[PDB]
Amino acid sequence: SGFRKMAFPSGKVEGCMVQVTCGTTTLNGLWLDDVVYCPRHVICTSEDMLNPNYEDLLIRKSNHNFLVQAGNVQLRVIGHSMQNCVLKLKVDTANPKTPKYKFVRIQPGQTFSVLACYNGSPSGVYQCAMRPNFTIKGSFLNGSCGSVGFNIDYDCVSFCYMHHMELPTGVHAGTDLEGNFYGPFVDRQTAQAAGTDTTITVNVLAWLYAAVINGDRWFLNRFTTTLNDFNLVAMKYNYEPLTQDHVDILGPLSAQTGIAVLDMCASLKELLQNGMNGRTILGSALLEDEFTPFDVVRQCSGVT
Amino acid sequence: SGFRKMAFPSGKVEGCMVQVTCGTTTLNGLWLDDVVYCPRHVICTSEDMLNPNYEDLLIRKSNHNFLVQAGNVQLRVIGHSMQNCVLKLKVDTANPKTPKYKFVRIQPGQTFSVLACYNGSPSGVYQCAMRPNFTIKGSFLNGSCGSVGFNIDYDCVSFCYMHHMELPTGVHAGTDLEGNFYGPFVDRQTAQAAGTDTTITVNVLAWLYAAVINGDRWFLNRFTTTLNDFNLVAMKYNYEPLTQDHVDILGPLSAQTGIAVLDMCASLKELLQNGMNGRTILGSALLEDEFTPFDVVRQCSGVT
Ligand SMILES: *CC(=O)N[C@H](C)c1cccc(Cl)c1
Ligand SMILES: *CC(=O)N[C@H](C)c1cccc(Cl)c1
Repeated sequence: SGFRKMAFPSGKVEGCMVQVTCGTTTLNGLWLDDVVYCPRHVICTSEDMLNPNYEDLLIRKSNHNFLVQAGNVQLRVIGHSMQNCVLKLKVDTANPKTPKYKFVRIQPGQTFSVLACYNGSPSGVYQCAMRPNFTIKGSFLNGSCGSVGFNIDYDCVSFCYMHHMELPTGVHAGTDLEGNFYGPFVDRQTAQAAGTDTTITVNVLAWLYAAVINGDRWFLNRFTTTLNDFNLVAMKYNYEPLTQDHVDILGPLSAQTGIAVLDMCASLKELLQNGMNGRTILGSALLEDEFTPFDVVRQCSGVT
Repeated sequence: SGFRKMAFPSGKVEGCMVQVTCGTTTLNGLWLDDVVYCPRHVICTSEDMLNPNYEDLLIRKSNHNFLVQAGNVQLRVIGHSMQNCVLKLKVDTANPKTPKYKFVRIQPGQTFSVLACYNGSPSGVYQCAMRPNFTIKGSFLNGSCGSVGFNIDYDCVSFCYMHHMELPTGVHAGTDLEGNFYGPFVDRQTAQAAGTDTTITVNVLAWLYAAVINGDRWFLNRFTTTLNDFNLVAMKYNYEPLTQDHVDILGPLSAQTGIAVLDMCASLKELLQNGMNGRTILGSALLEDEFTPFDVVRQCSGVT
């Protein structure tokens, strides 16, 4: 029992983190097999960041200009290519600690673990959600760029996020591992507003089922609702519209707890219309939306 | 920028987790050098748990009764001793992945990272505080026993917690790595209430300095207070009394932010007397007490 904002064990990813220096810019790279993946802005000076031509900037760079250090041993670069907003640096050595891995583009509302790094050294791990507006609310200082997000299915690490920049608003933007930004963002130090962020409705309901399983039930009410009725409320409170797909995905928690999905929606409806009344749910004074239905099942069954 | 409940990278500890089976009981062990540390209740049947004689129960057990498996390779046991509430199993092989490590007893209000394991397999990592009443609010299912808490200073892993049991209230109790329970708890399935838990005042103030650094300042007020005056409020709201030792430890955040400690206390005083007014601080709708002053400095400077 107990429910915690739980990250994946970060070992398999620690063994991949390297330092990439080009000119005077250092940031983090991901060494998998004989390739080091890093943000392409490693090639720029903070001056270039205002409107960089990455084609033109990269032409000035050779394999030998890219200094790749795993701990206290240098990797020899035999190839460099730009893919969207990442550089791939071919090294002559396959990383001996390469885990089973995939590159996956996550959907908004999905969660993943971030291993924050500085100079290719891990400092910490935390669990995130891809916001509906394709930002993440991370903890990322200067030199944190190239830090990756991931999920782990038994032995396989699915890389889903590489950290690129911090918006003026204090939120974080980055790419999948094929260098494609999540959201409308570009690797340039410019005006870039994120859209309206919504709350991830299916995650809040998931987290409400985690509460009931873990003893917190004060918010279970006598009421039910309809998808339609509940979505009028979700609209009013800038919550994602709930679909049958969201209902289907909540079935296991519905079945385990015996509380119909639309009954738990009715619970969420009253919580949104009436607030918490100074109470807490799983030690939170607001509605948590950064646990998926898969995250609640995993943590409420003990999957390693 | 951004502030997150951040765990230590768990790799160094993953490489230590083994499975320990005695009779039909499986739980997690910690393999460091040629010793596997685990909870002594591995030797019991859930029947024994009601009033176990561990001296008597352990006499019936031989080195060969302790089955120790690191992944898919068995460790040969050449010695067994009981120390307080842990067994130490001498194995014939030193763990090749033994990190630099110390055993440390933490003080209440200190934080650490927990690597939750099932059958010696890591499932997740999260950041905890030792509650003033020496409980922790973890996420620990059946078979989670032997899961360890830790801090990491560069390369050195300080082991501070081994998970033993879940109280009837849903909170968690365990030992240091010399097998001494934190709190008045015994490894027996009995009535055991925890004391009054308090809120860790110095941690809340620490977290308020993390807010100001990270942009959230709406709670800075025109007022100051005295240790004495503030402690009358702390009493009323079941907060730890604040000492000069707590003030000294907050100096770096006071200096970095230019906000005197007693001014931030005055901030906390009004927050306690007047609540949040439906607002949030670093995405929390209550006062967080599970970041230390050392935790705020580390995450607000980028220490790996
Ligand atoms: C990680 C980071 O923020 N790197 C530099 C400072 C940066 C600024 C603007 C845009 C981009 Cl992609 C990167
Ligand atoms: C981890 C755990 O809870 N193990 C068993 C179930 C247990 C019950 C009561 C007391 C103790 Cl020490 C352990």
